[PDB]
Amino acid sequence: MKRTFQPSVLKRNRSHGFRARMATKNGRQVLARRRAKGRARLTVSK
Amino acid sequence: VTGSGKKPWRQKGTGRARSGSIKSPIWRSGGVTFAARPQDHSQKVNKKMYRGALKSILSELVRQDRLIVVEKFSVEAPKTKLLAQKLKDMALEDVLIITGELDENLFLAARNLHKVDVRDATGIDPVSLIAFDKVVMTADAVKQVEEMLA
Amino acid sequence: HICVTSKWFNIDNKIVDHRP
Amino acid sequence: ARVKRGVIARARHKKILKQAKGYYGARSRVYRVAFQAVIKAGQYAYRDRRQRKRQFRQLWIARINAAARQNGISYSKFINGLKKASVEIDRKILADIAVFDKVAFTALVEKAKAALA
RNA sequence: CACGAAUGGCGUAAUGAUGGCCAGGCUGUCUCCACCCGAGACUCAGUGAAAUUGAACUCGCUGUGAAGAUGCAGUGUACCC
RNA sequence: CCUGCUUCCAGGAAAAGCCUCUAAGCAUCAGGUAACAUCAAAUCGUACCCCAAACCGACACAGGUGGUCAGGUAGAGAAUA
RNA sequence: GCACCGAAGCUGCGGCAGCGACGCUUAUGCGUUGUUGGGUAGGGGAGCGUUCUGUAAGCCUGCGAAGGUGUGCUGUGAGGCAUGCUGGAGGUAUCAGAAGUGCGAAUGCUGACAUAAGUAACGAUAAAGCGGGUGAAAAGCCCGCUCGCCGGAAGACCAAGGGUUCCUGUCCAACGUUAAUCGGGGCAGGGUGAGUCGACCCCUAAGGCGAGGCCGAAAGGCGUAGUCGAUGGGAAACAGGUUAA
RNA sequence: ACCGACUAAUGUUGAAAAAUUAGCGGAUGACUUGUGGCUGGGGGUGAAAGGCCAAUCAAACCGGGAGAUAGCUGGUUCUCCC
RNA sequence: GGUUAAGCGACUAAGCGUACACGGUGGAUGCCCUGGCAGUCAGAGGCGAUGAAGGACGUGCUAAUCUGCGAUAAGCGUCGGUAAGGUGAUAUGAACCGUUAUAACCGGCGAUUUCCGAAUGGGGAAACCCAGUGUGUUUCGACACACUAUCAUUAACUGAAUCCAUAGGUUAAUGAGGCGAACCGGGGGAACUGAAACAUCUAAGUACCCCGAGGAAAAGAAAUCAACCGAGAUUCCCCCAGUAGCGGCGAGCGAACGGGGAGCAGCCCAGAGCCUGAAUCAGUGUGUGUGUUAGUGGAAGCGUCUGGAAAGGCGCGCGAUACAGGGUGACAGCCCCGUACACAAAAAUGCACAUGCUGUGAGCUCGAUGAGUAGGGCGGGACACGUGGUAUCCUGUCUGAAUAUGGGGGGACCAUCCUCCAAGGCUAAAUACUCCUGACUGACCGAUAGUGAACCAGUACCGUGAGGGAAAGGCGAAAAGAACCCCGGCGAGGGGAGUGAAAAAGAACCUGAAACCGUGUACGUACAAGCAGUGGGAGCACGCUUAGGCGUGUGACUGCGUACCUUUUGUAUAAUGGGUCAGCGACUUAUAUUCUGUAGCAAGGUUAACCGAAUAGGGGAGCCGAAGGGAAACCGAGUCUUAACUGGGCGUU
Ligand SMILES: N[C@@H](Cc1c[nH]c2ccccc12)C(=O)O
Ligand SMILES: N[C@@H](Cc1c[nH]c2ccccc12)C(=O)O
Ligand SMILES: [Mg+2]
Ligand SMILES: [Mg+2]
Ligand SMILES: [Mg+2]
Ligand SMILES: [Mg+2]
Ligand SMILES: [Mg+2]
Ligand SMILES: [Mg+2]
Ligand SMILES: [Mg+2]
Ligand SMILES: [Mg+2]
Ligand SMILES: [Mg+2]
Ligand SMILES: [Mg+2]
Ligand SMILES: [Mg+2]
Ligand SMILES: [Mg+2]
Ligand SMILES: [Mg+2]
Ligand SMILES: [Mg+2]
Ligand SMILES: [Mg+2]
Ligand SMILES: [Mg+2]
Ligand SMILES: [Mg+2]
Ligand SMILES: [Mg+2]
Ligand SMILES: [Mg+2]
Ligand SMILES: [Mg+2]
Ligand SMILES: [Mg+2]
Ligand SMILES: [Mg+2]
Ligand SMILES: [Mg+2]
Ligand SMILES: [Mg+2]
Ligand SMILES: [Mg+2]
Ligand SMILES: [Mg+2]
Ligand SMILES: [Mg+2]
Ligand SMILES: [Mg+2]
Ligand SMILES: [Mg+2]
Ligand SMILES: [Mg+2]
Ligand SMILES: [Mg+2]
Ligand SMILES: [Mg+2]
Ligand SMILES: [Mg+2]
Ligand SMILES: [Mg+2]
Ligand SMILES: [Mg+2]
Ligand SMILES: [Mg+2]
Ligand SMILES: [Mg+2]
Ligand SMILES: [Mg+2]
Ligand SMILES: [Mg+2]
Ligand SMILES: [Mg+2]
Ligand SMILES: [Mg+2]
Ligand SMILES: [Mg+2]
Ligand SMILES: [Mg+2]
Ligand SMILES: [Mg+2]
Ligand SMILES: [Mg+2]
Ligand SMILES: [Mg+2]
Ligand SMILES: [Mg+2]
Ligand SMILES: [Mg+2]
Ligand SMILES: [Mg+2]
Ligand SMILES: [Mg+2]
Ligand SMILES: [Mg+2]
Ligand SMILES: [Mg+2]
Ligand SMILES: [Mg+2]
Repeated sequence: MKRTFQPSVLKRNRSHGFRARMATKNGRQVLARRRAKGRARLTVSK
Repeated sequence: VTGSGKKPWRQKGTGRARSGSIKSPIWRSGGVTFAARPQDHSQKVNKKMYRGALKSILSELVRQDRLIVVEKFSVEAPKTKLLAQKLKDMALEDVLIITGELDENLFLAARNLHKVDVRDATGIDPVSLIAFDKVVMTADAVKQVEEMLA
Repeated sequence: HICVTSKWFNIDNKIVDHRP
Repeated sequence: ARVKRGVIARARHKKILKQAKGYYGARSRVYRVAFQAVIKAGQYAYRDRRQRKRQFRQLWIARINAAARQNGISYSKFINGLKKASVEIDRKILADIAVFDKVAFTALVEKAKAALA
């Protein structure tokens, strides 16, 4: 049957990508936390 | 401990023990039920009890003549070997040597002799009196101590 | 091994109501 | 001061398994099982130290009895004799003599019969 | 006992994988099950799981007993796998 | 062909490219039109799977996955053999 | 009515401990001696051992430390001492001092290993047979001849998504629910050629962002000019050949 | 074709965390479908079932207050003496 | 002796059990520590449009990854320092480079510094698409480079409705923007919970969101306290005291006066005249000193024994202002690196002073003295203080003075007295904190511990995402990491050989426990029924002993005999929990208070902070006790009760 993950990069980037993340005070805090955590992929982009 | 506060798995349903926080002392990594903190072990010791002890200590050092009091004690130059010899001649290895006013050379010698230390009159502490096999003390220091203890 | 993924359900499921 | 533990632990454990040597299966392999086996063995012993003195007395009394009957007299009468046989006291085990020295026994039976006359 | 008029009453052609009842046909649904063809089950070869599990040298009966006993009492039966 | 034609009500995107019109502006100029000649057209994608063993399903999983093409005999048929 | 059996009760022999008294003798301990010593909740008393500080520049230790495994002895016990083997570098009396100080249970936590068991199962009942190659080995790979199955697909081209799975050599440990010489598996090398296909690009829908601006305790909200956004509009190549790809 | 899910059997450590087979309903419409957009948690959306909002729903998920509180259940580790 | 008969009778083990021996599995224990943990003392407290934090892509003789670096790409220049060896790591090899000064390495200052990211020329699905304008070509097209965001301030030029004037528009100069551990001030601000329920109250102005700043922040120079004596800004510490008070007078909350300490500091504006740039502050250049960022010198041990190896034992010397520490084939003052100690800076810098330049005002005379404020009404909020008899403070709302003969406060309120001067500001120290730099310390951990991370870990993995988040350390002294031979499929794996102290240290490598699985031997086991042991007990095998019913192993037969925990009136229970092993896993810590023990001293005992020659000594602020009774005034070995006690209550030993 049709399951929950129906991949699509356009939507991926638009919803979770760097710039999207960057477009909101909290989206930025998202990055900030991940940087402080020393994460290797801030936001799974190209 | 470092982890989120998410419940690891459902209260009821899984065949599993209850489980609440992944930081639980019962669980593996992360725990310690009564983790210690930096702490202060300093005790009080009454004024009159401290003095009371020094007296019992001196008044026992004589009774084993481990206290040999002398008019003046000092070495002629800042050289350990000198002091080593004085002690040799005085028949001594392990010694406290409480000087009257304390001088440069007597201190720099003995800094490197291990079983021997040299203190001024105020520097007298209880463990040391007992620590060394013999306490020397100049007759000049004796009078200082005489009063310090009343 | 690599070998390390357990997503154990919920009981399993079917039946039971055991008269009330 | 953190305490390693666990060197003293296997000391305690092996101390028990050793006592379990000989027991069947888990009773001699598996501590948790052994510690029980080891205890109950102890329990029976403490009991059976008292039983031992019971079991042997009735062992003795059993064979005292046949020998008495063998010399034509029940155990009942026979102990009563020796009792009445001008005081005189003598263990029921020591009536050992019933197996190893049958004349001595018969001899004891007579002495007993006499008091009963 | 205890319908009732737009928390609608009474009717109604047509429609309904809607509820109840009947009949013809039909038949292995049944009387009552037989045979057959295929896939497993069985044997050999290869690979190789699972839940459960205080420990096991893990029988029947009548009785006892935290009151429904493989494990207690009594007794019957039973070569080992 | 057909974004046609007929008919009906529920009345059926936008903007640019394209054509034309001129304003400010340029009037020999510049531009505009045509013929011929010539030069430019960069950069990035291009393998392979794609109703599946290559994607979503933890698996070389009887499931889910939009578009395109469509032969013969019988047949109304993209049914069915 | 007299026997006798019968209990961890009574007695006898040896032993321990508390409280008594009496005698030996009092920084007490003996000898008697009378007596007391089931025990959950729980109160009191006394201890073993572990880690770490001092004592310790001492002491033990390559002529073998710790740990592991046996053995003997010893204590009322927690234990201790000794030593064989293993081990191959540390260990620490004594008296004090301080606690991450003792585990069988918590459907406790982590790891390892059992069990059922060499049992179920090996994923569509479209189906295989033989010959010949290769090979250590062929039911499964290669070639061939039959046989069977799909054929609005189980053929063919893509988008989306994947991201080297493509092709060629090489290997078969692990992956393949079996074997495997074979593979979408390992290793190495190769392979994607555009004015015209597509993206970029021009154009905008939904909608997003939004200089100023209006609004809001702060964060921010809405929106004009604009500026972005294809699922739609916008110039142009066809038939054939060739690469292992 | 495509979209549905009325019956049955199978399956229930499945081939499958919701399917297979045989039958069944709709099939020019309140139809069905690809791409993309908007709606956010006492809030959304709902031809209405408390349905759905990522295998989660009478208040989603992630982190935090946080060691919430638990007059309840469980467990609670060496020895000897009174 | 044969035949027959009756009686009794071992050796069997498909398999199983126990014991022991040798293994497998597995990774506990111990030993180890370039990793962690908690601190002390100092340094530093910021980075950023001169493009940060953080990334993408590159970069080598180089396929990957790490580090470094940026198309000048493990690097370039220069100044110092050092130098015999170097070209970062996994990581050999290649090709090189250097040895007395341009090898490398360390430090100071420079240079280069792709793309994304505040990202700033526009856009955008981050690391990409596209421009306007300027420049740029003895092959002056198209590409390459530079600049062009927004806001603020200032200036200039422009300039509507509207003529003036504004708004609007272009340019320009400056500054801002983003990131970052805590400490700090400010705007907002929960609920669980506690009250054994719950509204008031609590948790608590906490958690959290937000804004802002500094090296510290804030606070601060009395419209303050006191009580008729006096003190003299703010801040912090110890007292005062769990007192006075607040309080569904519940739960709880909880001061001040005064005292002892740390540190101490005071100034401007509300203004004009003269004199004028005179004090001072910051920004800045120089100088100097002093710290910093590389460095230099740095004492003294040999003999022998055991051993694979000496640092160990034993002997005899030697240095010590150096016996801190690390390393080296086992434990080294004298082998190495250091340590004490003494020295050193070409350059750049922190800090002090000294000045130069800029900006700034000093000084005397005479003035001035903070109104939509104080106060009030309404509503809230703050003060320990819940509206209470509630002073005081703040203000959303409506009001609204006096002005030195004036005004504030002294906890309702009034008088008198006393005391202070609101409605403008600045101000150092004692105080807080540690992303980070340096050095040092620990009755802190030692691989299930300690950071989640001793390891290429915020990784692999899981999730659309926020976000969650592992496992995994040890051959040896030295790789001397096993040439060569044999079985095998030019396999896997193994046996020899060889290295080594050890190969039983062989890389699946120190130690190598336990569950669990085998091979070997002894004994038992195929007529027997159950917690599997225990008391008895033959036989067998083995040792003994000189026998002597003895040790060890097994255990026919036999008496008795229903595991453990928990929970219960009571459990074999067919009631709970446990498949097994190993490791971990639960009464702690701080501060108050009271009792016991013990110690000191004694009608006295003891200090807190703080000073400090730093466990001493100083400091008696203070706390407890020596007197009680009464609500209290007050009285006092008594006092309270009452007019008063023959009394009575609490006290006097
Ligand atoms: N059979 C289930 C009981 C059950 C009934 N309904 C369910 C729904 C979901 C999960 C479990 C169940 C069990 O073993 O416990
Ligand atoms: N109780 C019924 C039906 C049932 C099955 N599963 C259930 C789960 C929940 C409630 C009911 C059920 C039965 O067991 O036969
Ligand atoms: Mg939580
Ligand atoms: Mg921890
Ligand atoms: Mg003191
Ligand atoms: Mg008896
Ligand atoms: Mg109604
Ligand atoms: Mg219908
Ligand atoms: Mg088989
Ligand atoms: Mg029965
Ligand atoms: Mg192609
Ligand atoms: Mg397959
Ligand atoms: Mg599939
Ligand atoms: Mg068909
Ligand atoms: Mg008892
Ligand atoms: Mg130890
Ligand atoms: Mg355990
Ligand atoms: Mg227990
Ligand atoms: Mg379980
Ligand atoms: Mg079976
Ligand atoms: Mg079967
Ligand atoms: Mg089968
Ligand atoms: Mg691949
Ligand atoms: Mg291929
Ligand atoms: Mg295989
Ligand atoms: Mg491949
Ligand atoms: Mg557009
Ligand atoms: Mg704006
Ligand atoms: Mg908007
Ligand atoms: Mg398109
Ligand atoms: Mg139809
Ligand atoms: Mg759902
Ligand atoms: Mg809790
Ligand atoms: Mg709380
Ligand atoms: Mg056999
Ligand atoms: Mg055996
Ligand atoms: Mg840009
Ligand atoms: Mg931009
Ligand atoms: Mg409550
Ligand atoms: Mg005065
Ligand atoms: Mg040097
Ligand atoms: Mg030296
Ligand atoms: Mg004033
Ligand atoms: Mg201020
Ligand atoms: Mg760890
Ligand atoms: Mg270990
Ligand atoms: Mg090993
Ligand atoms: Mg038999
Ligand atoms: Mg049986
Ligand atoms: Mg029986
Ligand atoms: Mg009950
Ligand atoms: Mg009870
Ligand atoms: Mg019982
Ligand atoms: Mg049972
Ligand atoms: Mg039970």
